[PDB]
Amino acid sequence: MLLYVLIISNDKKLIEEARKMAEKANLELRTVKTEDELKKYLEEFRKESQNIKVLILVSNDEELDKAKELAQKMEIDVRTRKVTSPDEAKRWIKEFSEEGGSLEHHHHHH
Repeated sequence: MLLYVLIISNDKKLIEEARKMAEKANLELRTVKTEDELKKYLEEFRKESQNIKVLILVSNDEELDKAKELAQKMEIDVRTRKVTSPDEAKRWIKEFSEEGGSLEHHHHHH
């Protein structure tokens, strides 16, 4: 199973804390800025869409809803979680590693 983590955040400290956990868990974490970059990484993951799961950690509800929409349009198997603190971002990366991504598809009726 291919486990990828994307992170939409401007806070360097939140990004670094999350990215440390990713390297320690051996998960491919990629730092996302804009919709251009979120889609640009989704483009990349299409070529190897075979038992693949992405975890997008955003800062605001703005990027939360944005990255959900982008993920569903690409139909890539993604969990979009919002974090207001680095420890929360680090938690979701730990759990996404241990479970190998659980179900987590509470709403797919779009």
